[PDB]
Amino acid sequence: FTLIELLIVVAIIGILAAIAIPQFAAYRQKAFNSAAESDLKNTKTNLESYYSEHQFYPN
Amino acid sequence: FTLIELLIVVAIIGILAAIAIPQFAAYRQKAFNSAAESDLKNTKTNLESYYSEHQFYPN
Repeated sequence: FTLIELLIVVAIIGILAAIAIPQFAAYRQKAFNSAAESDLKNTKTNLESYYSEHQFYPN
Repeated sequence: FTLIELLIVVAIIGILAAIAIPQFAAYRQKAFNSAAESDLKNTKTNLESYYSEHQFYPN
């Protein structure tokens, strides 16, 4: 209710809004690379599964 | 009730009415800038929220 208090509130809000958030692009790239890894491993397993019914890999 | 007293009253009124009030343009500009800051932060949060339902930012 005092013009000093509101100015201090504005200053503290400006201080708090400048917090450095963590990097997110690399964080998501981690998940993307893990997805690629899992896909490759599952593809290897599926290919070796196919090599059981017949005696040759695809093509 | 004396012409001297009324003149002194006028002098004191003139003295008191000349008080330098604080600057207000900058005071309001502080709130405007804080509003801009909060809007930007909320926009960042909303964009990262959108990036959850789908896998791309708007446009």
